[PDB]
Amino acid sequence: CPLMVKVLDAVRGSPAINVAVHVFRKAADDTWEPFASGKTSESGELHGLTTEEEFVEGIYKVEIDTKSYWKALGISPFHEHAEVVFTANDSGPRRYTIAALLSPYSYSTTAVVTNP
Amino acid sequence: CPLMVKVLDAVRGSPAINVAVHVFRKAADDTWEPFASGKTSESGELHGLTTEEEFVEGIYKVEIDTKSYWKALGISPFHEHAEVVFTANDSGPRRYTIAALLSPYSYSTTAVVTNP
Amino acid sequence: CPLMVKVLDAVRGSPAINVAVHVFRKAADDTWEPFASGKTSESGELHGLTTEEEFVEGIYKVEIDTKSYWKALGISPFHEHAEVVFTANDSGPRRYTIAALLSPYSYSTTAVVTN
Amino acid sequence: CPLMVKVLDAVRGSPAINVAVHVFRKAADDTWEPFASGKTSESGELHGLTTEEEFVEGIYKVEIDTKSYWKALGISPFHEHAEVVFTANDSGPRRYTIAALLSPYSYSTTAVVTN
Ligand SMILES: CCS(=O)(=O)Nc1ccc(/C=C/c2cc(C)c(O)c(C)c2)cc1
Ligand SMILES: CCS(=O)(=O)Nc1ccc(/C=C/c2cc(C)c(O)c(C)c2)cc1
Repeated sequence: CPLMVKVLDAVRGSPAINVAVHVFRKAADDTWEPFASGKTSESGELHGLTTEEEFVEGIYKVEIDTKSYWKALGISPFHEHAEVVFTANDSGPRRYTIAALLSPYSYSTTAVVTNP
Repeated sequence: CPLMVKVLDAVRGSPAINVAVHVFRKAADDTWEPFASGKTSESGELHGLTTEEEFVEGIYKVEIDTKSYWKALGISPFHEHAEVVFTANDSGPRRYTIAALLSPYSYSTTAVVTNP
Repeated sequence: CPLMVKVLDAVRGSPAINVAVHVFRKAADDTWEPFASGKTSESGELHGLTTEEEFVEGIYKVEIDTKSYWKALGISPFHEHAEVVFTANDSGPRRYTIAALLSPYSYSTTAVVTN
Repeated sequence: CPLMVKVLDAVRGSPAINVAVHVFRKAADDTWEPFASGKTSESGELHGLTTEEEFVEGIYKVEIDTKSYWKALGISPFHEHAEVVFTANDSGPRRYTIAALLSPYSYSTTAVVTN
Protein backbone atom coordinates (compact mmCIF):
# COMPACT_ATOMS: atom_id res chain seq x y z
CA CYS A 1 0.00 0.00 0.00
CA PRO A 2 2.70 2.50 -0.68
CA LEU A 3 0.75 4.28 -3.45
CA MET A 4 -2.97 5.03 -3.42
CA VAL A 5 -4.97 7.33 -5.65
CA LYS A 6 -8.28 8.96 -4.61
CA VAL A 7 -10.50 10.88 -7.05
CA LEU A 8 -13.53 13.04 -6.27
CA ASP A 9 -16.12 14.69 -8.55
CA ALA A 10 -16.86 18.34 -7.74
CA VAL A 11 -19.98 18.46 -9.95
CA ARG A 12 -21.79 15.49 -8.41
CA GLY A 13 -20.40 15.65 -4.88
CA SER A 14 -19.34 12.04 -5.11
CA PRO A 15 -16.38 9.76 -5.54
CA ALA A 16 -15.21 9.63 -9.16
CA ILE A 17 -15.76 5.99 -10.03
CA ASN A 18 -14.19 3.99 -12.83
CA VAL A 19 -11.43 6.56 -13.45
CA ALA A 20 -8.46 5.04 -15.30
CA VAL A 21 -5.06 5.80 -13.79
CA HIS A 22 -1.66 5.10 -15.36
CA VAL A 23 1.60 5.38 -13.42
CA PHE A 24 4.96 5.84 -15.22
CA ARG A 25 8.53 5.95 -13.89
CA LYS A 26 11.38 7.82 -15.52
CA ALA A 27 14.05 5.42 -16.86
CA ALA A 28 17.76 6.03 -17.04
CA ASP A 29 17.43 7.18 -20.65
CA ASP A 30 14.86 9.82 -19.56
CA THR A 31 11.84 8.02 -21.17
CA TRP A 32 8.69 7.36 -19.23
CA GLU A 33 8.35 3.62 -18.60
CA PRO A 34 4.96 2.11 -17.77
CA PHE A 35 4.93 1.21 -14.07
CA ALA A 36 1.37 0.31 -13.00
CA SER A 37 -2.24 1.07 -13.88
CA GLY A 38 -5.75 0.52 -12.59
CA LYS A 39 -9.27 1.94 -12.19
CA THR A 40 -10.91 3.70 -9.21
CA SER A 41 -13.52 1.75 -7.28
CA GLU A 42 -16.99 2.82 -6.21
CA SER A 43 -15.30 4.73 -3.36
CA GLY A 44 -13.11 6.64 -5.82
CA GLU A 45 -10.00 4.82 -4.58
CA LEU A 46 -7.38 2.81 -6.34
CA HIS A 47 -5.31 0.49 -4.18
CA GLY A 48 -2.94 -2.28 -5.14
CA LEU A 49 -0.96 -0.41 -7.82
CA THR A 50 2.42 -1.51 -6.51
CA THR A 51 4.37 -3.20 -3.78
CA GLU A 52 7.08 -1.83 -1.46
CA GLU A 53 9.66 -4.00 -3.33
CA GLU A 54 8.67 -2.66 -6.77
CA PHE A 55 8.21 0.96 -5.71
CA VAL A 56 11.84 2.01 -5.68
CA GLU A 57 13.23 5.53 -5.67
CA GLY A 58 12.57 7.42 -8.88
CA ILE A 59 10.56 10.11 -10.58
CA TYR A 60 6.97 8.98 -11.04
CA LYS A 61 4.09 10.36 -13.09
CA VAL A 62 0.53 9.54 -12.08
CA GLU A 63 -1.76 10.25 -15.04
CA ILE A 64 -5.46 10.36 -14.17
CA ASP A 65 -7.61 9.96 -17.25
CA THR A 66 -10.06 12.74 -16.62
CA LYS A 67 -11.18 13.26 -20.23
CA SER A 68 -12.19 9.64 -20.50
CA TYR A 69 -14.11 9.95 -17.18
CA TRP A 70 -16.07 13.05 -18.24
CA LYS A 71 -16.76 11.72 -21.74
CA ALA A 72 -18.27 8.47 -20.24
CA LEU A 73 -20.68 10.81 -18.35
CA GLY A 74 -21.59 12.61 -21.57
CA ILE A 75 -19.58 15.78 -20.74
CA SER A 76 -16.96 17.50 -23.01
CA PRO A 77 -14.15 18.53 -20.63
CA PHE A 78 -11.13 20.82 -21.11
CA HIS A 79 -8.13 18.74 -20.00
CA GLU A 80 -6.85 15.52 -21.51
CA HIS A 81 -5.70 14.16 -18.13
CA ALA A 82 -4.45 15.36 -14.76
CA GLU A 83 -0.83 14.57 -14.19
CA VAL A 84 1.11 14.46 -10.97
CA VAL A 85 4.87 14.21 -11.26
CA PHE A 86 7.09 13.71 -8.19
CA THR A 87 10.21 12.13 -6.83
CA ALA A 88 9.36 9.20 -4.51
CA ASN A 89 11.24 7.32 -1.82
CA ASP A 90 14.38 9.49 -1.98
CA SER A 91 14.94 9.45 1.79
CA GLY A 92 13.63 5.88 2.13
CA PRO A 93 10.23 4.26 1.62
CA ARG A 94 7.16 6.42 2.14
CA ARG A 95 3.46 5.91 1.66
CA TYR A 96 1.85 8.25 -0.88
CA THR A 97 -1.80 9.15 -1.36
CA ILE A 98 -2.41 11.24 -4.48
CA ALA A 99 -5.80 12.87 -4.41
CA ALA A 100 -7.59 14.74 -7.18
CA LEU A 101 -10.81 16.78 -7.24
CA LEU A 102 -12.29 17.11 -10.72
CA SER A 103 -14.46 19.62 -12.56
CA PRO A 104 -14.96 19.89 -16.32
CA TYR A 105 -12.56 22.88 -16.75
CA SER A 106 -10.49 22.56 -13.57
CA TYR A 107 -8.87 20.20 -11.14
CA SER A 108 -7.04 20.26 -7.81
CA THR A 109 -4.51 17.71 -6.62
CA THR A 110 -2.71 17.12 -3.37
CA ALA A 111 -0.37 14.59 -1.85
CA VAL A 112 -0.38 13.04 1.59
CA VAL A 113 3.03 11.51 2.39
CA THR A 114 3.48 9.42 5.52
CA ASN A 115 6.38 7.54 7.00
CA PRO A 116 5.57 4.01 8.14
CA CYS B 1 -21.95 9.04 11.05
CA PRO B 2 -24.03 11.39 9.00
CA LEU B 3 -21.48 14.24 9.17
CA MET B 4 -17.71 13.87 8.93
CA VAL B 5 -15.08 16.52 8.38
CA LYS B 6 -11.64 15.81 6.82
CA VAL B 7 -8.84 18.41 6.72
CA LEU B 8 -5.55 18.24 4.82
CA ASP B 9 -2.46 20.49 4.91
CA ALA B 10 -1.12 21.49 1.48
CA VAL B 11 2.18 22.81 2.89
CA ARG B 12 3.21 19.68 4.77
CA GLY B 13 1.50 17.05 2.63
CA SER B 14 -0.20 15.64 5.68
CA PRO B 15 -3.49 15.43 7.51
CA ALA B 16 -4.26 18.64 9.40
CA ILE B 17 -4.34 17.46 12.98
CA ASN B 18 -5.95 19.12 15.97
CA VAL B 19 -8.07 21.46 13.83
CA ALA B 20 -11.06 22.84 15.76
CA VAL B 21 -14.40 22.61 13.96
CA HIS B 22 -17.67 24.23 15.01
CA VAL B 23 -21.01 23.38 13.39
CA PHE B 24 -24.00 25.77 13.58
CA ARG B 25 -27.61 25.40 12.40
CA LYS B 26 -29.84 28.25 11.37
CA ALA B 27 -32.76 28.70 13.81
CA ALA B 28 -36.25 29.88 12.99
CA ASP B 29 -35.31 33.44 13.95
CA ASP B 30 -32.41 33.34 11.43
CA THR B 31 -29.64 33.22 14.12
CA TRP B 32 -26.91 30.63 14.00
CA GLU B 33 -27.37 28.17 16.87
CA PRO B 34 -24.45 26.05 18.07
CA PHE B 35 -24.99 22.48 16.89
CA ALA B 36 -21.82 20.43 17.47
CA SER B 37 -18.05 20.85 17.68
CA GLY B 38 -14.88 18.81 17.85
CA LYS B 39 -11.21 18.51 16.83
CA THR B 40 -9.60 16.56 13.95
CA SER B 41 -7.64 13.44 14.87
CA GLU B 42 -4.17 12.40 13.79
CA SER B 43 -5.75 11.28 10.48
CA GLY B 44 -7.25 14.74 9.93
CA GLU B 45 -10.77 13.38 10.48
CA LEU B 46 -13.53 14.37 12.81
CA HIS B 47 -16.22 11.79 13.41
CA GLY B 48 -18.97 11.67 16.00
CA LEU B 49 -20.24 15.25 15.62
CA THR B 50 -23.90 14.25 15.48
CA THR B 51 -26.43 11.47 15.26
CA GLU B 52 -29.05 10.73 12.59
CA GLU B 53 -31.78 11.72 15.12
CA GLU B 54 -30.18 15.10 15.91
CA PHE B 55 -29.15 15.93 12.35
CA VAL B 56 -32.49 17.13 11.05
CA GLU B 57 -33.16 19.16 7.93
CA GLY B 58 -31.80 22.68 8.08
CA ILE B 59 -29.14 25.08 6.93
CA TYR B 60 -25.81 24.21 8.51
CA LYS B 61 -22.51 26.07 8.74
CA VAL B 62 -19.30 24.11 9.29
CA GLU B 63 -16.61 26.52 10.50
CA ILE B 64 -13.08 25.13 10.35
CA ASP B 65 -10.72 27.11 12.55
CA THR B 66 -7.87 27.50 10.13
CA LYS B 67 -6.28 30.58 11.72
CA SER B 68 -5.97 28.80 15.02
CA TYR B 69 -4.40 25.79 13.22
CA TRP B 70 -1.77 27.85 11.37
CA LYS B 71 -0.97 30.01 14.41
CA ALA B 72 -0.29 26.83 16.53
CA LEU B 73 2.30 25.93 13.83
CA GLY B 74 3.89 29.38 14.10
CA ILE B 75 2.45 30.65 10.77
CA SER B 76 0.48 33.93 10.23
CA PRO B 77 -2.33 32.99 7.80
CA PHE B 78 -4.78 35.12 5.80
CA HIS B 79 -8.22 33.72 6.64
CA GLU B 80 -9.93 33.64 10.01
CA HIS B 81 -11.67 30.33 9.25
CA ALA B 82 -13.03 28.32 6.34
CA GLU B 83 -16.78 28.15 6.31
CA VAL B 84 -19.04 25.75 4.50
CA VAL B 85 -22.72 26.60 4.45
CA PHE B 86 -25.32 24.20 3.01
CA THR B 87 -28.82 22.86 3.29
CA ALA B 88 -28.80 19.27 4.64
CA ASN B 89 -31.30 16.42 4.60
CA ASP B 90 -33.92 18.26 2.52
CA SER B 91 -34.88 15.16 0.51
CA GLY B 92 -34.34 12.83 3.48
CA PRO B 93 -31.28 11.79 5.49
CA ARG B 94 -27.93 11.84 3.73
CA ARG B 95 -24.36 11.27 4.81
CA TYR B 96 -22.07 14.27 4.35
CA THR B 97 -18.28 14.42 4.24
CA ILE B 98 -16.94 17.99 4.19
CA ALA B 99 -13.32 18.09 3.14
CA ALA B 100 -10.92 21.02 3.21
CA LEU B 101 -7.37 21.46 1.88
CA LEU B 102 -5.49 24.28 3.59
CA SER B 103 -2.69 26.66 2.67
CA PRO B 104 -1.74 29.87 4.48
CA TYR B 105 -3.45 32.20 1.92
CA SER B 106 -5.88 29.76 0.29
CA TYR B 107 -8.18 26.84 0.83
CA SER B 108 -10.32 24.41 -1.17
CA THR B 109 -13.41 22.62 0.08
CA THR B 110 -15.63 19.93 -1.33
CA ALA B 111 -18.57 17.84 -0.25
CA VAL B 112 -19.23 14.16 -0.75
CA VAL B 113 -22.94 13.38 -0.25
CA THR B 114 -24.13 9.78 -0.18
CA ASN B 115 -27.47 8.15 0.31
CA PRO B 116 -27.49 5.26 2.78
CA CYS C 1 -9.03 50.55 -4.85
CA PRO C 2 -7.88 48.37 -2.00
CA LEU C 3 -10.29 45.45 -2.47
CA MET C 4 -11.23 43.50 -5.62
CA VAL C 5 -13.19 40.27 -5.95
CA LYS C 6 -12.66 37.84 -8.90
CA VAL C 7 -14.96 34.85 -9.51
CA LEU C 8 -14.41 32.02 -11.97
CA ASP C 9 -16.61 29.07 -13.05
CA ALA C 10 -14.92 25.65 -13.19
CA VAL C 11 -17.84 23.95 -15.01
CA ARG C 12 -18.08 26.31 -17.99
CA GLY C 13 -14.44 27.53 -17.99
CA SER C 14 -15.43 31.14 -17.80
CA PRO C 15 -15.66 34.14 -15.59
CA ALA C 16 -18.62 33.92 -13.22
CA ILE C 17 -20.74 36.77 -14.52
CA ASN C 18 -23.47 38.65 -12.62
CA VAL C 19 -22.73 36.97 -9.27
CA ALA C 20 -23.94 38.95 -6.24
CA VAL C 21 -21.17 39.68 -3.74
CA HIS C 22 -21.72 41.19 -0.28
CA VAL C 23 -18.94 42.47 2.00
CA PHE C 24 -19.46 42.85 5.72
CA ARG C 25 -17.27 44.30 8.48
CA LYS C 26 -17.29 42.80 11.95
CA ALA C 27 -18.68 45.25 14.53
CA ALA C 28 -17.67 45.70 18.17
CA ASP C 29 -20.53 43.44 19.33
CA ASP C 30 -19.34 40.64 16.94
CA THR C 31 -22.26 41.22 14.50
CA TRP C 32 -21.63 41.58 10.75
CA GLU C 33 -22.48 45.00 9.41
CA PRO C 34 -22.96 45.61 5.72
CA PHE C 35 -19.97 47.30 4.18
CA ALA C 36 -20.15 47.09 0.34
CA SER C 37 -21.75 45.01 -2.36
CA GLY C 38 -22.20 44.56 -6.10
CA LYS C 39 -22.42 42.14 -8.98
CA THR C 40 -19.49 40.70 -10.92
CA SER C 41 -18.90 42.06 -14.41
CA GLU C 42 -18.49 40.22 -17.69
CA SER C 43 -14.90 39.53 -16.66
CA GLY C 44 -15.98 38.04 -13.31
CA GLU C 45 -14.65 41.04 -11.43
CA LEU C 46 -16.03 43.42 -8.94
CA HIS C 47 -14.18 46.67 -8.64
CA GLY C 48 -14.99 49.81 -6.73
CA LEU C 49 -16.24 48.22 -3.55
CA THR C 50 -14.43 50.61 -1.23
CA THR C 51 -11.87 53.32 -0.92
CA GLU C 52 -8.58 53.45 0.95
CA GLU C 53 -10.17 55.84 3.49
CA GLU C 54 -13.04 53.49 4.25
CA PHE C 55 -11.17 50.18 4.35
CA VAL C 56 -9.72 50.23 7.82
CA GLU C 57 -8.14 47.32 9.65
CA GLY C 58 -10.59 44.78 10.95
CA ILE C 59 -12.31 41.51 10.13
CA TYR C 60 -14.24 41.35 6.89
CA LYS C 61 -16.47 38.74 5.33
CA VAL C 62 -17.04 38.44 1.59
CA GLU C 63 -20.20 36.42 0.79
CA ILE C 64 -20.55 35.25 -2.79
CA ASP C 65 -24.11 34.18 -3.78
CA THR C 66 -23.16 31.00 -5.53
CA LYS C 67 -26.52 29.27 -5.13
CA SER C 68 -28.30 31.93 -7.22
CA TYR C 69 -25.50 31.84 -9.74
CA TRP C 70 -25.84 28.09 -10.32
CA LYS C 71 -29.63 28.16 -10.40
CA ALA C 72 -29.63 30.90 -13.07
CA LEU C 73 -27.49 28.49 -15.20
CA GLY C 74 -29.82 25.56 -14.53
CA ILE C 75 -27.36 23.62 -12.34
CA SER C 76 -28.11 22.14 -8.93
CA PRO C 77 -25.68 23.45 -6.29
CA PHE C 78 -24.58 22.30 -2.81
CA HIS C 79 -23.70 25.47 -0.96
CA GLU C 80 -25.88 28.37 0.09
CA HIS C 81 -23.06 30.77 -0.61
CA ALA C 82 -19.30 30.88 -0.41
CA GLU C 83 -17.81 33.07 2.31
CA VAL C 84 -14.32 34.33 2.79
CA VAL C 85 -13.46 35.73 6.20
CA PHE C 86 -10.14 37.55 6.79
CA THR C 87 -8.38 40.31 8.69
CA ALA C 88 -7.24 43.46 6.84
CA ASN C 89 -3.80 44.32 8.28
CA ASP C 90 -2.00 47.62 7.55
CA SER C 91 1.43 45.94 8.20
CA GLY C 92 0.99 43.87 4.99
CA PRO C 93 0.58 44.94 1.37
CA ARG C 94 -2.14 47.36 0.49
CA ARG C 95 -4.20 45.85 -2.30
CA TYR C 96 -6.35 42.75 -1.64
CA THR C 97 -7.76 40.54 -4.39
CA ILE C 98 -10.08 37.80 -3.17
CA ALA C 99 -10.44 35.16 -5.90
CA ALA C 100 -12.88 32.27 -5.94
CA LEU C 101 -13.17 29.32 -8.31
CA LEU C 102 -16.66 27.73 -8.23
CA SER C 103 -17.99 24.24 -8.84
CA PRO C 104 -21.40 22.92 -7.89
CA TYR C 105 -20.19 20.90 -4.85
CA SER C 106 -16.81 22.65 -4.28
CA TYR C 107 -14.99 25.90 -4.27
CA SER C 108 -11.44 27.16 -3.99
CA THR C 109 -10.42 30.62 -2.78
CA THR C 110 -7.13 32.50 -2.54
CA ALA C 111 -5.89 35.93 -1.60
CA VAL C 112 -3.45 37.94 -3.67
CA VAL C 113 -2.12 40.78 -1.50
CA THR C 114 0.27 43.13 -3.23
CA ASN C 115 1.66 46.66 -3.13
CA CYS D 1 -2.83 36.70 -28.07
CA PRO D 2 -4.68 33.43 -27.84
CA LEU D 3 -2.85 31.89 -24.87
CA MET D 4 -1.96 33.39 -21.47
CA VAL D 5 -0.65 31.68 -18.36
CA LYS D 6 -1.31 33.05 -14.82
CA VAL D 7 0.42 31.62 -11.72
CA LEU D 8 -0.40 32.39 -8.10
CA ASP D 9 1.29 31.39 -4.81
CA ALA D 10 -1.01 30.12 -2.03
CA VAL D 11 1.71 30.24 0.68
CA ARG D 12 2.73 33.89 0.28
CA GLY D 13 -0.59 35.21 -1.15
CA SER D 14 1.06 36.66 -4.18
CA PRO D 15 1.63 36.26 -7.85
CA ALA D 16 4.21 33.57 -8.59
CA ILE D 17 6.97 35.69 -10.08
CA ASN D 18 9.79 34.50 -12.37
CA VAL D 19 8.38 30.98 -12.79
CA ALA D 20 9.62 29.18 -15.93
CA VAL D 21 6.78 27.97 -18.16
CA HIS D 22 7.24 25.70 -21.19
CA VAL D 23 4.52 24.96 -23.77
CA PHE D 24 4.70 21.90 -26.00
CA ARG D 25 2.54 20.73 -28.91
CA LYS D 26 1.89 17.05 -29.46
CA ALA D 27 3.44 15.83 -32.73
CA ALA D 28 2.14 13.18 -35.14
CA ASP D 29 4.37 10.51 -33.52
CA ASP D 30 2.93 11.36 -30.04
CA THR D 31 6.15 13.14 -28.93
CA TRP D 32 6.01 16.61 -27.32
CA GLU D 33 7.65 19.29 -29.42
CA PRO D 34 8.65 22.61 -27.94
CA PHE D 35 6.22 25.34 -28.88
CA ALA D 36 6.78 28.44 -26.66
CA SER D 37 8.23 29.36 -23.31
CA GLY D 38 8.99 32.20 -20.92
CA LYS D 39 9.04 33.38 -17.34
CA THR D 40 6.12 34.86 -15.43
CA SER D 41 6.19 38.61 -14.80
CA GLU D 42 5.79 40.52 -11.57
CA SER D 43 2.05 40.01 -11.92
CA GLY D 44 2.45 36.23 -12.30
CA GLU D 45 1.52 36.40 -15.97
CA LEU D 46 3.06 35.22 -19.14
CA HIS D 47 1.85 36.96 -22.24
CA GLY D 48 3.05 36.76 -25.80
CA LEU D 49 3.61 33.04 -25.99
CA THR D 50 2.05 32.63 -29.44
CA THR D 51 0.05 34.22 -32.16
CA GLU D 52 -3.34 33.35 -33.61
CA GLU D 53 -1.60 32.10 -36.79
CA GLU D 54 0.66 29.71 -34.89
CA PHE D 55 -1.81 28.34 -32.36
CA VAL D 56 -3.59 25.72 -34.38
CA GLU D 57 -5.91 23.02 -33.06
CA GLY D 58 -4.14 20.18 -31.33
CA ILE D 59 -3.02 18.90 -27.95
CA TYR D 60 -0.81 21.18 -25.91
CA LYS D 61 1.02 20.76 -22.65
CA VAL D 62 1.93 23.65 -20.36
CA GLU D 63 4.71 22.71 -17.89
CA ILE D 64 5.21 25.07 -14.98
CA ASP D 65 8.58 24.68 -13.18
CA THR D 66 7.24 24.74 -9.68
CA LYS D 67 10.14 22.90 -8.06
CA SER D 68 12.61 25.64 -9.01
CA TYR D 69 10.14 28.26 -7.91
CA TRP D 70 9.81 26.81 -4.41
CA LYS D 71 13.52 26.18 -4.02
CA ALA D 72 14.34 29.80 -4.92
CA LEU D 73 12.03 30.81 -2.00
CA GLY D 74 13.66 28.33 0.37
CA ILE D 75 10.64 25.98 0.58
CA SER D 76 10.71 22.22 0.12
CA PRO D 77 8.31 21.12 -2.64
CA PHE D 78 6.63 17.83 -3.61
CA HIS D 79 6.19 18.02 -7.36
CA GLU D 80 8.77 18.16 -10.11
CA HIS D 81 6.56 20.51 -12.08
CA ALA D 82 2.89 21.12 -12.69
CA GLU D 83 1.57 20.20 -16.13
CA VAL D 84 -1.64 21.10 -17.82
CA VAL D 85 -2.59 19.10 -20.88
CA PHE D 86 -5.54 20.15 -23.10
CA THR D 87 -6.92 20.27 -26.61
CA ALA D 88 -7.22 23.63 -28.43
CA ASN D 89 -10.57 23.52 -30.28
CA ASP D 90 -11.60 26.14 -32.88
CA SER D 91 -15.34 25.40 -32.17
CA GLY D 92 -14.97 27.00 -28.70
CA PRO D 93 -13.96 30.51 -27.65
CA ARG D 94 -10.74 31.93 -28.94
CA ARG D 95 -8.72 33.13 -25.97
CA TYR D 96 -7.30 30.61 -23.46
CA THR D 97 -6.06 31.54 -20.00
CA ILE D 98 -4.46 28.69 -18.08
CA ALA D 99 -4.32 29.61 -14.38
CA ALA D 100 -2.50 27.72 -11.65
CA LEU D 101 -2.53 28.19 -7.88
CA LEU D 102 0.56 26.65 -6.20
CA SER D 103 1.24 25.16 -2.79
CA PRO D 104 4.21 23.03 -1.81
CA TYR D 105 2.30 19.69 -1.83
CA SER D 106 -0.71 20.74 -3.98
CA TYR D 107 -1.85 22.71 -6.93
CA SER D 108 -5.10 23.80 -8.53
CA THR D 109 -5.56 24.70 -12.19
CA THR D 110 -8.43 26.08 -14.26
CA ALA D 111 -9.08 27.25 -17.78
CA VAL D 112 -10.84 30.47 -18.65
CA VAL D 113 -11.83 30.31 -22.33
CA THR D 114 -13.51 33.42 -23.67
CA ASN D 115 -14.19 35.38 -26.85
C1 LIG E 1 -6.91 10.44 5.77
C2 LIG E 1 -5.77 10.18 4.74
S1 LIG E 1 -6.41 9.55 3.33
O1 LIG E 1 -5.44 9.61 2.27
O2 LIG E 1 -6.89 8.21 3.55
N1 LIG E 1 -7.56 10.58 3.15
C3 LIG E 1 -7.48 11.58 2.26
C4 LIG E 1 -6.47 11.67 1.30
C5 LIG E 1 -6.52 12.72 0.38
C6 LIG E 1 -7.56 13.64 0.44
C7 LIG E 1 -7.72 14.79 -0.46
C8 LIG E 1 -8.78 15.58 -0.26
C9 LIG E 1 -9.03 16.75 -1.13
C10 LIG E 1 -10.11 17.59 -0.91
C11 LIG E 1 -10.32 18.70 -1.74
C12 LIG E 1 -11.51 19.60 -1.52
C13 LIG E 1 -9.42 18.98 -2.75
O3 LIG E 1 -9.53 20.01 -3.61
C14 LIG E 1 -8.37 18.09 -2.99
C15 LIG E 1 -7.33 18.30 -4.05
C16 LIG E 1 -8.15 17.02 -2.15
C17 LIG E 1 -8.54 13.53 1.40
C18 LIG E 1 -8.50 12.50 2.31
C1 LIG F 1 -10.32 37.65 -15.73
C2 LIG F 1 -9.53 36.78 -16.75
S1 LIG F 1 -7.90 36.78 -16.36
O1 LIG F 1 -7.25 35.60 -16.87
O2 LIG F 1 -7.25 37.98 -16.81
N1 LIG F 1 -8.04 36.73 -14.80
C3 LIG F 1 -7.98 35.56 -14.16
C4 LIG F 1 -7.62 34.39 -14.84
C5 LIG F 1 -7.51 33.20 -14.11
C6 LIG F 1 -7.78 33.22 -12.75
C7 LIG F 1 -7.70 32.02 -11.90
C8 LIG F 1 -7.96 32.16 -10.60
C9 LIG F 1 -7.87 31.00 -9.69
C10 LIG F 1 -8.17 31.15 -8.35
C11 LIG F 1 -8.18 30.03 -7.56
C12 LIG F 1 -8.46 30.19 -6.09
C13 LIG F 1 -7.79 28.79 -8.06
O3 LIG F 1 -7.76 27.64 -7.34
C14 LIG F 1 -7.45 28.66 -9.35
C15 LIG F 1 -7.09 27.29 -9.85
C16 LIG F 1 -7.54 29.75 -10.20
C17 LIG F 1 -8.13 34.39 -12.10
C18 LIG F 1 -8.24 35.56 -12.81
